[PDB]
Amino acid sequence: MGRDAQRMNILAGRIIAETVRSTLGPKGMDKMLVDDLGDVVVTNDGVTILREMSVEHPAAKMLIEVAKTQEKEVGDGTTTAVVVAGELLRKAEELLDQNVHPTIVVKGYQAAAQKAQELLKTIACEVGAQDKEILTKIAMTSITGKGAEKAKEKLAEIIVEAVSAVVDDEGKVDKDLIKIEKKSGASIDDTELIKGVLVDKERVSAQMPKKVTDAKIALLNCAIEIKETETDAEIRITDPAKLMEFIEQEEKMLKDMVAEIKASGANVLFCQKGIDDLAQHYLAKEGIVAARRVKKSDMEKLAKATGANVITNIKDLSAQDLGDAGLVEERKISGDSMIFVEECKHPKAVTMLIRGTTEHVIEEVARAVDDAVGVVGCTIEDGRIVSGGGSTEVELSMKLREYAEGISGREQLAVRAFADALEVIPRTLAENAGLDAIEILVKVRAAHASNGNKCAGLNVFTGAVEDMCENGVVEPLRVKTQAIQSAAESTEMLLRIDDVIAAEKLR
Amino acid sequence: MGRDAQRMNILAGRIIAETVRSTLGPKGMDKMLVDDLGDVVVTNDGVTILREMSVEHPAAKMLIEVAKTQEKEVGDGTTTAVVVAGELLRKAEELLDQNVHPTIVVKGYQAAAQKAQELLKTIACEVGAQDKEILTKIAMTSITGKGAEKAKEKLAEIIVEAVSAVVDDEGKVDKDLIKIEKKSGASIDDTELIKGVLVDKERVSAQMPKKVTDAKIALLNCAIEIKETETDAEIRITDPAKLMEFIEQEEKMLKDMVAEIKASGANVLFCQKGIDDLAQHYLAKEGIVAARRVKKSDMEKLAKATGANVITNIKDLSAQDLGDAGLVEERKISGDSMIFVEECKHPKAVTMLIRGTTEHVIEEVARAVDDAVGVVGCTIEDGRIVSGGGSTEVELSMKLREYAEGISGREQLAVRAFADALEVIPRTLAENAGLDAIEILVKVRAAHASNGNKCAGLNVFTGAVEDMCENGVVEPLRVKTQAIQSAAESTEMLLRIDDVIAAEKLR
Ligand SMILES: Nc1ncnc2c1ncn2[C@@H]1O[C@H](COP(=O)(O)OP(=O)(O)OP(=O)(O)O)[C@@H](O)[C@H]1O
Ligand SMILES: Nc1ncnc2c1ncn2[C@@H]1O[C@H](COP(=O)(O)OP(=O)(O)OP(=O)(O)O)[C@@H](O)[C@H]1O
Repeated sequence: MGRDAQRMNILAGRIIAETVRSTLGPKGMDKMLVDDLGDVVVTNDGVTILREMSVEHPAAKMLIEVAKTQEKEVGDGTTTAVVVAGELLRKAEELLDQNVHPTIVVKGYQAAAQKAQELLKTIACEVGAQDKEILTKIAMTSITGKGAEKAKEKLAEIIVEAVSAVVDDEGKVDKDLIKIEKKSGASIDDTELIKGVLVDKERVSAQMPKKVTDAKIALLNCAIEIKETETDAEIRITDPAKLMEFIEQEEKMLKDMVAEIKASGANVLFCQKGIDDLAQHYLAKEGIVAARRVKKSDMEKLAKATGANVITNIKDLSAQDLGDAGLVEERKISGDSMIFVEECKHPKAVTMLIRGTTEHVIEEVARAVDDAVGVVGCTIEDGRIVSGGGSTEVELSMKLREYAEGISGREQLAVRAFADALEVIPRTLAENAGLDAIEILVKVRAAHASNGNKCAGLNVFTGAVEDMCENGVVEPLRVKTQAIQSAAESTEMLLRIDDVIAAEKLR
Repeated sequence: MGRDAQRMNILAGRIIAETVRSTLGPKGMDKMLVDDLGDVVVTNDGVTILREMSVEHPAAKMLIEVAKTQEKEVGDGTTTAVVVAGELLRKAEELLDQNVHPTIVVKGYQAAAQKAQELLKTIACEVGAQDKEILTKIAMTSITGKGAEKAKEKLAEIIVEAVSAVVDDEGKVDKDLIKIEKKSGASIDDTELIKGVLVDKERVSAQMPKKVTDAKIALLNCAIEIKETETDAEIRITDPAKLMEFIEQEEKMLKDMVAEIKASGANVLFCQKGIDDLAQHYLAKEGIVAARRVKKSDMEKLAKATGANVITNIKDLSAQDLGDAGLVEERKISGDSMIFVEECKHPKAVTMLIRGTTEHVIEEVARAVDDAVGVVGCTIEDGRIVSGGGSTEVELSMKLREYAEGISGREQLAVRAFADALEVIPRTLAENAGLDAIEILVKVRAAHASNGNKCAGLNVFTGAVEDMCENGVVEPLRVKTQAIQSAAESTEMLLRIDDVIAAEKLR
């Protein structure tokens, strides 16, 4: 009973752990996912694989739940954490044949995790905020498995210039709002960096100007038209010449309503609903930008950038509830028509537009930008950049072997197993090639046996061995520490189960 | 085809390799062997196990043939060699999963064997011929799995005093003739060391003396009686009074024949055949020892000890074909009657008699004496006594790990595997106990990580760890080097087979 239900839980986890094994290197194979209706999709990363997966077995759920909590942190060390956890489980499964029972292995892993975390903090350097040439290599190496055939130089010079705006001034809080729009076009790969406001909404009546200098943005909500809500106090009619007079008065009231806004100092009208065609001419004889259908996601970016308040009615508008803009234009680019408002006041956030050919290419960039800025915000606030490319694990493996010699007991085999399991990263990064096999792992192991030589690792774009800091791979340390912590926490939630029962009571 | 016939040859060898695994330690279990007729025997060693074994499979024959050639050398490193070979095969079977094919492993083993042989010659000391207290510990530790409940002190003081006779004078050639007789008795365990000649033959006529001082041994073969062979030249008869006269003359000729031997200087008569009862009185009136039925194995020890020649006839005896003795006696000890001739001339060989209770105890000593002198003759001629008890393998394992770091390539995994396979001796010597398990191997591994500390090993008569040279375990180095050579030669005769065919032609 103790050994029957224990091996099944490990066998059920090793199947889902080795699924994202091939999707780890920069030049690895993709995954084809089909559905019952007939939706064939292609996924190259490992985050989407863990979501759309048959979680019918209880063992194939806790690991995914743990990985989802770690992916929402930095979003980079998700697949490697699952690979390390699977390697640890496979290494610990063989150690159960000596009849020692799972207990000392957990203590050994807990003792080795602290040593690894202490050693990782001593193999890094100090990166200040006055650098610039160092902050671009991390952005260049962040886009490898997504699509290096078009994103390797153009997408590495516009992210650093866009993020470095409020992070260098305040190195603590830099929570921005970055929105990526999924739209196609006709070009190969075009990247636009809008330094203003982007509105994704067209019109139907092209009878309004689209070039106003130093215009002012005025945010107006509802309660503007004649009928939009309801009225509890009902009215009555007496003479037929009174209703027509009231209608004419309510129609002419719009003239003075627009004149008041013009005299207050505003030339841009942003309404939540739609603007009637009869209210356009009144906005054309005065030079006021007419717009309609403003999404809340696009409207919330106007109060913190231009500087204006909202009006719940129509008679609550004065002079302090106005903003300031630069140039509002409506160009037809990439098929659809979008509104560009340039020169605001406080350039906090930024907008990035990607134009490709079909429809699956732009989406491929949608999962690449969010994973490219996340490695930047954790760089200025920290600065403990280590040597990426599978060099930290090999360096820690040479130290754990000599550190485990100072202790005596059955806990040394656990530390040795944890140290040997760290060599799975170079084996997976070299399996995608053909001229690597196993000689690369032997050559990179005896190279770090001297005094120095630490930045050397492995690159799949050459074949030989060289330094990683001189090429352009500078993976941070947080993405490794969080991955190691997740792997050490997930490997203990399965060995401490042993038996499994069932019940008919909810919760 | 290449991987189908290869795994079967290893699986057929691993079954016969792990059979003598339990029969290695001093306090291990025995083996019960049955036959078709119904012969149930008990064997504690591993040499007899390899002989009486079903060799119906071709893989289970070459290893036995190789072990038989090594057992005839010193007769001590036979079971351990098979254990090391099986461990090497089991370790190399797992390495074939990476698809490297057997080739570099053989080169790695050949490179590691030379390094091990060079390191073994540097961890020994110098033992001269003037020692005495050191030469008894090797004889005491040679009898452990045979029967330490009666052989641990009495059998450790009579072997050194018997071997040290012609070895200290000539330290090169010491080929002697040691014969062990299998006879029972009534005592618990008695050991007699005869410093002369022992004859295992009784009589039927107890009418001859058995106490003659400074007697002389005269070796006489056949051609003594009246009729023993044949005659081609036939004779005839003429008068009846002639045949009786010839018979009387031939009968009286024996009187002068014995008188001539008495005048020549001889009192002991050793004949190959039997002596008639009528020829006894003629040997009683002169004081001559009468004996009959002398085996060739007991007769060949008279020409090199007493110093006498043989006579093919009867008239070829003069005075130079005589020997010299001391005291010839015929005592009835342990049931049977044996002849003891003490005080010879050149005490070259020696005779050892073991008296037990039943019939299987004495035989248990028969397989213990030959394995106790063989470790002595190789001690004076060599003198490279190392620390026994499973301490040389652990010492070489710590050196091979650091020696394999100086090379690069796929040959390092073979050296590492060969080094890790050497740790099977302490695991087998500690498996027979209960309070050992695996902690002993971990404790004896980190103890040799300092500068000195080399004589420490493992003893099954205490439980803790201490030095082996101070207890009484001094296993020589030749029994280890020959075992390592046999294990390295036997592991290459199976991996170089791959495919196997058949034919109908003899040879
Ligand atoms: N040129 C390179 N040389 C060495 N290693 C590289 C190189 N490019 C990328 N890598 C490695 O690839 C890894 C990233 O792989 P990829 O972006 O394909 O998926 P991932 O981001 O690991 O997926 P997840 O975020 O789900 O873990 C990094 O950890 C990095 O070490
Ligand atoms: N007190 C002891 N402490 C440690 N090791 C011991 C002790 N006594 C014996 N041994 C080990 O036991 C081994 C001998 O075992 P045993 O005599 O039972 O069979 P064997 O002679 O090895 O059989 P074979 O001659 O077929 O190999 C020696 O190699 C020695 O190292």
